[PDB]
Amino acid sequence: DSVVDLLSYNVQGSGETTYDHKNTFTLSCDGSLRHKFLDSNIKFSHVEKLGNNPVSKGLLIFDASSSWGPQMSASVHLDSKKKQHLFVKEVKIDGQFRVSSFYAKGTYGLSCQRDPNTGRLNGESNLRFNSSYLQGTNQITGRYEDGTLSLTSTSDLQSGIIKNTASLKYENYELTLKSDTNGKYKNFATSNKMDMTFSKQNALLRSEYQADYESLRFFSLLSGSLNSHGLELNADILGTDKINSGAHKATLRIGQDGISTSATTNLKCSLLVLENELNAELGLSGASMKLTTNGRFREHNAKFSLDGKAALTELSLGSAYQAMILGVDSKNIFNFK
Amino acid sequence: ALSSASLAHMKAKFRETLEDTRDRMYQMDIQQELQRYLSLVGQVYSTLVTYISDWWTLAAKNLTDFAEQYSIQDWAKRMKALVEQGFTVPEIKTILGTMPAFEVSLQALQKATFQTPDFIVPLTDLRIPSVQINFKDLKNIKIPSRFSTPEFTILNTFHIPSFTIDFVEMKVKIIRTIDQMLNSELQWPVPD
Repeated sequence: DSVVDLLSYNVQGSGETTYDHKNTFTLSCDGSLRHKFLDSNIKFSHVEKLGNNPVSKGLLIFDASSSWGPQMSASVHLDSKKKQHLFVKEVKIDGQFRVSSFYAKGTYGLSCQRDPNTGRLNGESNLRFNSSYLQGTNQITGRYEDGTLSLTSTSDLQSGIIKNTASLKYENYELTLKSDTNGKYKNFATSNKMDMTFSKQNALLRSEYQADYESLRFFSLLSGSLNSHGLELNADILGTDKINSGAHKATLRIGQDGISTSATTNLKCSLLVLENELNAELGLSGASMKLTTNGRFREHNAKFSLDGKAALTELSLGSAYQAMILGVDSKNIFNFK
Repeated sequence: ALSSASLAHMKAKFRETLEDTRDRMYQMDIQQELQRYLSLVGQVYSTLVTYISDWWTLAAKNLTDFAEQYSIQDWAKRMKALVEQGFTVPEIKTILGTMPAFEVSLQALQKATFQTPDFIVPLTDLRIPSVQINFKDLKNIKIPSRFSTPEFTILNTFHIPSFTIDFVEMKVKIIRTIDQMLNSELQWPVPD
């Protein structure tokens, strides 16, 4: 208390906490900050019943009104009861905040309905966020019926310009996750559907992607799977456009028999053809290689091959190449054992 | 090299060693070893109680005799008050529950009387009271053979029912491992 407004203030707060031996609980957290720039009014309720009917309740009332333009508010409502034996829980949380011209609001709603008699659960969630320059909207649902889970995910990114949907499946100890992500910004016709599934020994691995920008119809494929004996994987990448086309195929065989791979690449540039092929096998009988690549430009061509056989009994390495480049008869014979 | 004239003694000795080893691991079971350890702990505890009971009296007599000549009886009285009386923590009222009052001294440890905590875990089917524990006799006190978890609910969403974690299962598994190891002998390796 003083003749100065800025010197005079009020700070106070209640720290109530009561436990009755009836397994009864009570919490009060009060806050009131009385000042010339901000008028806080904080109060939270939380009462719990540790005896029969374990009802969970919680109320937050947040009122911090500033005397300079920013006006903050939020309230938390915690509703968790035991409907006869069915357990009903409701969560209502809202956060609302503006200063002078900027808007910020994200609302939320949660509902859970579980059946302990049968292990069935019904979980439902809602998300909506609204801002001055941002829009948030999401929904999550799930169905856990005693081991069988049915999870579905979806969201709306900036009014859904970017779509993301997910699907989770886990039944009879077999995981399965499926999801999609797509883009609707400018010419970016992006669309990826990642997929993954699991088992006791194998877990299939597949993925795709399409860029689809203007005249670029790019594609890439990833295909592989896992076992206790080897790892097969195949990456297939295709970048095609109006005139040129980028074609590559990657083949990877891994097993106890031997190491076999095939990275096949071809390119087509109008009057130019170049193809890029290898045969690399690595088994217990020895390393055998083969290289295949020919240069087709207009008419002048450069045909080349290369083979190899690394074996303890005998080594087979031969080379030969010929071309008609500029009318010149270029040729070599490079073979030796 | 493993079946020559000087190897029969080695084979017989290894067979005898396997038999004696099986005899010993027939004894280092779960409940057998638990009972043996508890009995040994109780025996050594009783012997230590007797020895400390003798030594406290002897040291008190020595201290009294020394103080009756050097006029230092005040320190002897202070030490006797600090050791014989110790301190009595009263009943403690906490979230876990009501802890009975206990005195930490020399005689309370001589008598081997422990008050276990009397706590009530919320949302549980099993309660643990304040059980008197005697350290001199432990072969018959608190024998973990049959234990089951109470059913409990967390976050009002995760309800775990009762699960019987019983040491007979582990004892059976150990005996099976014993039999499997004994059945496996070490001989010359196969060409495979």
